Amino acid sequence: MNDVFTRAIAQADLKGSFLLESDLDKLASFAKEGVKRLDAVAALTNNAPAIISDAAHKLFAEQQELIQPGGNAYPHRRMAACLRDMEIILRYVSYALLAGDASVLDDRCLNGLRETYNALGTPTQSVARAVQLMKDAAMVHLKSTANVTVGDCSSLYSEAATYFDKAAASIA
Amino acid sequence: MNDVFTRAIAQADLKGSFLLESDLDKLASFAKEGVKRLDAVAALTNNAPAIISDAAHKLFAEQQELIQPGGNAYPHRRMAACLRDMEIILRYVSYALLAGDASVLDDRCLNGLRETYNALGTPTQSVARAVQLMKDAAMVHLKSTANVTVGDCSSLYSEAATYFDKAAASIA
Amino acid sequence: MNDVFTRAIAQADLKGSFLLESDLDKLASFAKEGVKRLDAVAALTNNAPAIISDAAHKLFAEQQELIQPGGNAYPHRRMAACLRDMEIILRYVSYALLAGDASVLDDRCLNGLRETYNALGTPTQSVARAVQLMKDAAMVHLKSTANVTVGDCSSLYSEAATYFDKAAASIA
Amino acid sequence: MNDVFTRAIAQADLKGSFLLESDLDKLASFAKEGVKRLDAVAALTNNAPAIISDAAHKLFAEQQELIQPGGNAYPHRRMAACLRDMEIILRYVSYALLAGDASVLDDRCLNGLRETYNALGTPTQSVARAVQLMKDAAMVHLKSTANVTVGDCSSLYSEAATYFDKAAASIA
Amino acid sequence: VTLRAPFTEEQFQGALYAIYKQVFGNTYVMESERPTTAESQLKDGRITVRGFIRLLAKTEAYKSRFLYTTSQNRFIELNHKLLLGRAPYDQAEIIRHLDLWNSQGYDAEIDSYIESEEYQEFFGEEVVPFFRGFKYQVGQNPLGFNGLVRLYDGYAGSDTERNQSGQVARLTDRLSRPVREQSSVDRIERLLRSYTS
Amino acid sequence: MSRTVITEVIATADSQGRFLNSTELQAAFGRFERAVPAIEAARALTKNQDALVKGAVQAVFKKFPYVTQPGEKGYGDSNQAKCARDIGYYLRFITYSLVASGTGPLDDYVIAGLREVNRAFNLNPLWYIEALNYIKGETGKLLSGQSKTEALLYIDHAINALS
Amino acid sequence: SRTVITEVIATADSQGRFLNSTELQAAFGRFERAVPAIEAARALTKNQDALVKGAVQAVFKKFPYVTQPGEKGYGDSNQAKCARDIGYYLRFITYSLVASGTGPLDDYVIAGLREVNRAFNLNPLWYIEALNYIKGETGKLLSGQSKTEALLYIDHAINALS
Amino acid sequence: SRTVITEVIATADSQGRFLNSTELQAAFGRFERAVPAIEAARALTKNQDALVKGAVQAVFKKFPYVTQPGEKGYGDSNQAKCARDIGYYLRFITYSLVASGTGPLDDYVIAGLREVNRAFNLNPLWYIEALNYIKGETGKLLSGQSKTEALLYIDHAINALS
Amino acid sequence: SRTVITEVIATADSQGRFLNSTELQAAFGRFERAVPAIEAARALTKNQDALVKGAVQAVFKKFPYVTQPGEKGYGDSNQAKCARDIGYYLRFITYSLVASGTGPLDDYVIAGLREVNRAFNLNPLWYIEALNYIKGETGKLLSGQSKTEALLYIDHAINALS
Ligand SMILES: CCC1=C(C)/C(=C/C2=NC(=C\c3[nH]c(/C=C4\NC(=O)[C@H](C)[C@H]4CC)c(C)c3CCC(=O)O)/C(CCC(=O)O)=C2C)NC1=O
Ligand SMILES: CCC1=C(C)/C(=C/C2=NC(=C\c3[nH]c(/C=C4\NC(=O)[C@H](C)[C@H]4CC)c(C)c3CCC(=O)O)/C(CCC(=O)O)=C2C)NC1=O
Ligand SMILES: CCC1=C(C)/C(=C/C2=NC(=C\c3[nH]c(/C=C4\NC(=O)[C@H](C)[C@H]4CC)c(C)c3CCC(=O)O)/C(CCC(=O)O)=C2C)NC1=O
Ligand SMILES: CCC1=C(C)/C(=C/C2=NC(=C\c3[nH]c(/C=C4\NC(=O)[C@H](C)[C@H]4CC)c(C)c3CCC(=O)O)/C(CCC(=O)O)=C2C)NC1=O
Ligand SMILES: CCC1=C(C)/C(=C/C2=NC(=C\c3[nH]c(/C=C4\NC(=O)[C@H](C)[C@H]4CC)c(C)c3CCC(=O)O)/C(CCC(=O)O)=C2C)NC1=O
Ligand SMILES: CCC1=C(C)/C(=C/C2=NC(=C\c3[nH]c(/C=C4\NC(=O)[C@H](C)[C@H]4CC)c(C)c3CCC(=O)O)/C(CCC(=O)O)=C2C)NC1=O
Ligand SMILES: CCC1=C(C)/C(=C/C2=NC(=C\c3[nH]c(/C=C4\NC(=O)[C@H](C)[C@H]4CC)c(C)c3CCC(=O)O)/C(CCC(=O)O)=C2C)NC1=O
Ligand SMILES: CCC1=C(C)/C(=C/C2=NC(=C\c3[nH]c(/C=C4\NC(=O)[C@H](C)[C@H]4CC)c(C)c3CCC(=O)O)/C(CCC(=O)O)=C2C)NC1=O
Ligand SMILES: CCC1=C(C)/C(=C/C2=NC(=C\c3[nH]c(/C=C4\NC(=O)[C@H](C)[C@H]4CC)c(C)c3CCC(=O)O)/C(CCC(=O)O)=C2C)NC1=O
Ligand SMILES: CCC1=C(C)/C(=C/C2=NC(=C\c3[nH]c(/C=C4\NC(=O)[C@H](C)[C@H]4CC)c(C)c3CCC(=O)O)/C(CCC(=O)O)=C2C)NC1=O
Ligand SMILES: CCC1=C(C)/C(=C/C2=NC(=C\c3[nH]c(/C=C4\NC(=O)[C@H](C)[C@H]4CC)c(C)c3CCC(=O)O)/C(CCC(=O)O)=C2C)NC1=O
Repeated sequence: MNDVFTRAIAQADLKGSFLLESDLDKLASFAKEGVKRLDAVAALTNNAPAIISDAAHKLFAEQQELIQPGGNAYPHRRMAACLRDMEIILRYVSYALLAGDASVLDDRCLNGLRETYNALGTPTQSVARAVQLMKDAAMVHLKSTANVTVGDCSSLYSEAATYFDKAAASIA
Repeated sequence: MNDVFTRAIAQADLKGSFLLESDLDKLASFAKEGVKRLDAVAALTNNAPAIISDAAHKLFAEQQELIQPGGNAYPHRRMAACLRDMEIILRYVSYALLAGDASVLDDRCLNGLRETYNALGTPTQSVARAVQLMKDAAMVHLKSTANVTVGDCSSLYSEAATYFDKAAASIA
Repeated sequence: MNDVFTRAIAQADLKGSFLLESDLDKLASFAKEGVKRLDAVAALTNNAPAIISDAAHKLFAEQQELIQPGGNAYPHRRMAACLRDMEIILRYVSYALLAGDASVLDDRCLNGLRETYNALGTPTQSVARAVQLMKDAAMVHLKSTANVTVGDCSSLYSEAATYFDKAAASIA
Repeated sequence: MNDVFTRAIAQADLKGSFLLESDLDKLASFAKEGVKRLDAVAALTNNAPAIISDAAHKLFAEQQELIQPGGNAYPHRRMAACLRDMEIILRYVSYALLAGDASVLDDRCLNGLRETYNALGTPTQSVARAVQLMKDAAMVHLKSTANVTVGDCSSLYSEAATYFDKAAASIA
Repeated sequence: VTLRAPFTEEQFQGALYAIYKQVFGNTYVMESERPTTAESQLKDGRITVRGFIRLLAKTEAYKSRFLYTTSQNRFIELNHKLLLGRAPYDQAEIIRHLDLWNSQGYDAEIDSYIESEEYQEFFGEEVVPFFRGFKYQVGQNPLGFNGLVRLYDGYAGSDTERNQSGQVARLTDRLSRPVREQSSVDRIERLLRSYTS
Repeated sequence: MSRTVITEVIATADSQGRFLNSTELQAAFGRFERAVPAIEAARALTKNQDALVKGAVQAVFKKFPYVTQPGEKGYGDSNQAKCARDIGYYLRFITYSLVASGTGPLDDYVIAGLREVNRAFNLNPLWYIEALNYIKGETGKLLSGQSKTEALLYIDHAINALS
Repeated sequence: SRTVITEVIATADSQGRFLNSTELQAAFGRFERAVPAIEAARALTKNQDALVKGAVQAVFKKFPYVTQPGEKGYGDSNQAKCARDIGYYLRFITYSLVASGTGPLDDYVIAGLREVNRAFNLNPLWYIEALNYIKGETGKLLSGQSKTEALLYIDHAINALS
Repeated sequence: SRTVITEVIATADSQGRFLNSTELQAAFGRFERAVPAIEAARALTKNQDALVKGAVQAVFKKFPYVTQPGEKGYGDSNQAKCARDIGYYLRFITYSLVASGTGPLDDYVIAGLREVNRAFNLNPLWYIEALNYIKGETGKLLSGQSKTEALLYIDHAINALS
Repeated sequence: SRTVITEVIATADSQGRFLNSTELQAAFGRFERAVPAIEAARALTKNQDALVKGAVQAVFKKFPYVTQPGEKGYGDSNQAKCARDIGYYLRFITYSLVASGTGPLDDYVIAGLREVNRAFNLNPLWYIEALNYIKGETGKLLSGQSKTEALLYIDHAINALS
């Protein structure tokens, strides 16, 4: 897939020129912040089952019309599918965070899922609140400096925010 | 109990440094456009009875079981508790709006209100929907351009929306 | 608290109904045997020191362990506590007798008692046995036929036995 | 809250017995050594400000991180709280030294101390370190031969040391 | 800790220490916060210990420690525990005090404690409040004693605003259920019909 | 926590930590012997669901005709339907207060927080006062003796609270 | 803390009501005076070092007995610590200017000032001297509204120390 | 009564300390707001005769059934009381305006108003809509800051009646 | 869905023949056992509510420690949910009886139970003793081949939960 460095090289080929010094400047900034990036992604991985669990809690408390019969989560196989869906979407957005480039999100996650859910009868709006509850749960763990040196990751925090904003506007 | 200025001073003391020039610039911008915010807060203050009445009307329209016998707002005492609770939530929404900070809301009001409503068997979804109806009525009353000079307030609209969303999310 | 009239009103209201004719029949019955209930309550009120002292004598007869040095009721400051606990439980039993429901007994007396005694280190089986001995020593004063009209009252003795049993089972 | 006399009395009353002549001899020896005990208590009391200031200086020399931003003892309020805590601890060790028994410590000084510190986030090892510095500073003043007659008080020095160790162990 | 009006200079500081330890909890109160005019007025008896405690309740330090950082539930519990010595017994007290505050201000909310008959009887004009729920006080629930045990976690401990708990409510969960769960048995099947629908 | 004579006497004896002495037995016995007319009036009203609710809503419309016309509260079929529901509530709580022989149910179920709920939906108290005056009129003829006295006493208490 | 906005919110919260006209007018006056205050904050931010040192030598000059060995002034760490303290007061005065309320001072320095001063045998007079130097220096550094706005917090701190 | 100056002196007196920055500068803000409020008071003073009749006629037309015989609005003495009472409100509006605070208005109308209206069976909606008419009329009499300050005071009054 | 008729029809379709003795013989067996199983399910419906509520009480009598305030089992809506879930378990058991195939359990609850329990920390053993309670009652409430097959289906339900 096309990471942020891959995107820089691809645009360089598109203009057919060498890297500017400013290009290497942003790329060095990304490399130096990669440590904070790794701390963030570890925060994602450690709490991921917990995060998906309580996010599902807020979702189903927020929306009771689905677990009850006649809902596309009722027959409890759809439990498995739904939980796997949150798991995999958080996994891909973690991939996007680690890479720092939302391209892999676009390709492996959200190329064509809209038609998928509509042809499956799933109301994507529910999925949109699902992913925003996902960010609501995750940002707490991201701010958690437990066993890690404290520091500013407002850049990373906003980056993850826009990541889930992409996910929301996408699936919506 | 903090406003944005006291938050900035808190981060400055955490670092132990003077307030940096970017912080001072954004705080000066906050103060400059604060006359937007004062007028929006005044609109909320002088319209609040209307928002409360409208939230009650639509809320009990969507869920009439709350006024059915044994419904958890049936007697006049629980109706008074419902109206008083929505009024209080709106009060701290306006306090957060003026302060530009969601610290007063979350600390003073939203710290245990979920457990308060759980301990009394109150359906927190009804309270959350009441908060959402209040935000809708508040936006309707914030578009009011009478007796005032016309301008842009999309920052204030986003602030009010995110404060009401903070309330309706912390409740449940 | 809830006596039998307010209790019946509660079950009538929570189901959104008036009081059915049968309900009025039972409760008017309760009213007419009210004078017998008053006699029983007066018997419990006037013979209170006798019931308490008889239960105390018996209780410290089987378990001398309490009144030995190192026993709970030893230091002569805990004996007054024992006697005052007996007075309180007898008083609440007579309250539940006059009212007609264990609402008084289960609200103002029993909800937080077993763990209170666990906190103090007091044995709760001994308190349960004290209440059982009080039930014994109180039926005989309750069945006394002197200076009062004569009639069948087995309902009141059954009911008072139930209240003493409920207090003992709560504490035990 | 028990001195040594009341402690012997209590463990006598557990046996339901009179105080043995051995315990009488022990408490008579304690009462005879009470002059040494009083002089040690006075030496601690008079030199309370010197000991607290000296311990504070050594603590903030060997440990600086408290007083830079983000540290526990930064503002004037937290420095005042630190000095107040150390003064209270020294006061309670003087109390225990007079009583001859550590009852006052566990009853009042350390009753909810460690929980308080783990709540407020105070580094408990730092508090133990401050208590150790007070130990070191206080033995110097206790051993002050000036103005008092000469006699072996090594038992009292050991007892005060054990009191300081007990406070340190409870806090940590 | 009483204050006989002809009292002398010493133990006025003792009464002050007792008051600032009771009203504010074991939280430290820097003499940048002591209302000196109130203490001077109390010195000659222009106000009693009850009026002085009324003032300390209505200072900005008491509010800062207890009102601003906490919900109203924790505020009611703390008012009871500090200006009365006992945990609240039932939700009726909490509802009454919350509505009274909401409708009439912090001033009237505190006056409901200070000039109540319980304060007149147990302490009166000239006795510093103390924790009394540990003994059986006439006409209590067994929840009053349990609540005072729950709020009072230790002699060293205190009810401090500056804490990572955020000074959350210790007792409203404890106090809540008994009055308002007798209707649980029916709300059960109402929720069942809501769910199975 | 409804408040009826037994409940206040148990509460006042519990507050003082004493057994029930002679005075509250006085109250209890008088109240028990008074129960019979109360229950008679309560069941009499209970039979009379429809006559009283319908007469009250018609008398409200008669006394406040301007409410009936569109652009006001009274307009809308379901509106007057649940106005009849409100009148049924009031009648039900009058019967409850008769049965309990105390204002406990009336207070705790209507009168507590009544002004706020009236103002915040903008309900005119005189509406319900006129309805209760009609109920005065109906219980003037339906009942008799002590039962009439109790029923009117409770209804005037409700009016006093509303009016 | 306790700003103008924060004090208005506290008053309208404890009293359990909304914000009326007068509280909004107080907020409006605060918003008006914010810009001179932010200008003064910028000015004192830029000249932090000069003010800190000038105050340090001013204090050592007013009480020359402090410097020589055997007392507080002697010791390189001690003078560096003097500089740290004077910078602390300067930073908190800038903070009060930014917030347009005496909040940060009362929170960070005044609350606990006397007890820490007496515990370490520090002297207020040293800090009144340094604050007087900062007063004089900002007298020429600033002009107009921001002048008196900064002077007001300077002599508030001086009153607190005195 | 209550002004901004009153809360200044009180919240400086309850704490038992001299006047610090915040309350003096809030008084300053009141001082800017003072004189334009005084010209607004002039404007509402010149038009009292028109406004009393406008308010009473507003009461008459918006509520027809009050005007019919046997009701609160019918009666020459009743209407004279209406005019006198609305004049009383408007004079208190002028008092509060010149005071820069609702103080005189508060302690002459608001504090415990509702039981007074309830005793004589006097509805508050009458006065709510009459003050709404006065809002509309002062909206055209004044513009800008004076209109805002008059509108806020009438809004505070109607909130009291509400 | 899944049931003996449907496995037969699929393994004759995807295999591409016409049916012979074995499968139609199985169909004979199913169509004959229908009456026992169907009346058994009828009885289960006839006694369901006692089953569910006593199952809740049975869980608590075996798991009282899960019920106290402060842990998962505490909660009113929690309780309603408990009864709800065990209701579906009984319900799908009835469907299994009706279908005379383990299908409905497989399709709905046996499909993906393990991971949703791991997501929500739901101990299956709970549901296991609830079903043990259920079988204890159905031993008496049902007889003969009907109790046999019902026990078989609920046993396989446990084996899934196991
Ligand atoms: C296995 C891959 C890997 C990880 C996970 C990793 C974490 C990591 N983060 C570090 C520093 C750090 N880590 C963080 C990030 C954290 N602090 C912020 O407050 C956030 C809450 C949070 C990020 C979301 C920061 C800010 C630093 C300080 C380094 C700097 O000055 O930029 C360090 C150096 C010091 C230490 O041992 O802690 C490590 C090893 N290093 C690795 O090789
Ligand atoms: C348990 C005791 C109790 C009572 C009695 C009670 C009455 C009550 N009055 C209400 C408002 C109302 N009440 C009325 C009744 C009026 N309509 C006119 O025709 C009549 C003159 C008059 C009645 C005879 C109306 C129309 C509303 C709706 C007002 C609104 O929604 O804006 C509502 C809100 C219901 C809804 O919005 O649909 C209730 C429940 N509430 C309680 O808790
Ligand atoms: C001062 C800050 C603050 C507030 C205002 C607060 C709200 C609050 N609401 C409560 C009860 C209540 N809350 C409500 C309102 C909800 N119930 C229904 O579902 C409505 C639809 C819904 C309204 C949106 C009701 C009806 C009660 C009464 C329950 C009862 O009496 O048992 C209680 C417990 C006792 C009482 O006050 O009645 C609190 C403390 N908590 C706080 O810390
Ligand atoms: C006494 C209490 C008080 C009030 C009542 C108040 C309203 C108020 N808003 C103002 C500015 C303003 N206020 C608004 C906002 C309004 N226009 C938009 O359409 C919004 C829908 C709407 C409210 C959100 C705008 C656009 C301005 C002028 C632009 C600016 O100030 O930069 C002004 C000054 C007018 C000027 O700068 O010439 C006042 C007095 N301010 C106060 O301190
Ligand atoms: C209103 C309802 C209510 C009840 C019933 C109640 C019981 C109660 N009994 C207590 C003490 C006590 N109670 C006892 C009695 C037990 N010891 C022996 O085993 C006896 C067999 C047995 C008596 C039946 C003793 C010995 C104490 C003293 C415990 C101590 O001081 O260490 C205490 C602790 C307060 C005190 O020291 O007086 C309570 C709260 N409290 C209430 O609020
Ligand atoms: C001030 C409080 C008060 C009391 C105490 C009271 C007692 C009382 N008991 C009565 C009858 C009675 N009293 C009793 C009670 C006794 N008979 C049973 O054998 C038991 C020995 C015992 C009850 C367990 C009974 C059974 C009646 C007959 C009532 C009936 O026919 O239903 C009567 C009616 C005729 C009379 O004797 O004057 C009164 C007034 N009345 C009061 O106002
Ligand atoms: C029974 C007598 C008693 C004790 C023992 C006691 C300890 C105590 N210390 C406290 C605060 C404190 N105590 C310290 C002391 C620490 N600072 C450094 O770390 C040092 C190593 C260490 C001192 C040895 C600090 C920094 C605080 C304030 C922490 C905060 O509020 O965040 C508090 C919280 C009260 C408040 O809100 O101010 C208590 C209860 N209090 C009492 O009434
Ligand atoms: C104002 C209240 C007061 C106090 C507190 C007091 C203490 C006191 N110290 C005394 C002498 C003494 N003081 C000490 C203690 C010292 N020995 C050294 O090693 C240590 C530095 C130090 C103790 C750590 C000793 C050992 C004696 C001799 C008395 C004896 O041996 O019993 C004596 C007896 C006089 C004598 O025998 O010379 C008393 C009563 N007297 C008072 O009037
Ligand atoms: C709000 C921020 C804050 C302040 C303001 C503060 C005051 C403060 N100043 C200190 C040291 C000191 N500061 C001075 C200053 C003097 N030196 C010369 O004599 C001059 C005349 C004069 C400088 C104007 C000195 C001598 C000490 C050493 C005190 C000692 O160790 O005995 C200390 C003890 C150790 C330390 O914290 O560094 C405190 C607590 N503490 C804080 O956390
Ligand atoms: C100092 C300030 C002051 C105020 C605010 C005030 C209002 C006021 N109006 C009153 C009577 C009255 N007020 C009115 C006017 C109302 N009824 C209808 O006619 C109209 C719809 C409506 C006018 C908008 C009427 C008719 C009365 C006579 C009592 C009655 O008819 O019930 C009364 C009772 C005593 C009296 O004045 O005679 C007061 C206090 N009076 C004052 O002295
Ligand atoms: C038809 C197939 C089906 C299955 C398999 C199913 C499992 C299931 N269990 C749930 C909740 C739950 N179910 C349980 C387990 C029960 N409660 C515990 O107290 C008892 C030990 C136990 C009953 C004996 C628990 C603990 C939760 C979590 C409740 C929550 O946290 O919200 C939820 C929804 C989350 C919620 O809104 O709470 C599902 C979907 N639901 C189904 O419709």
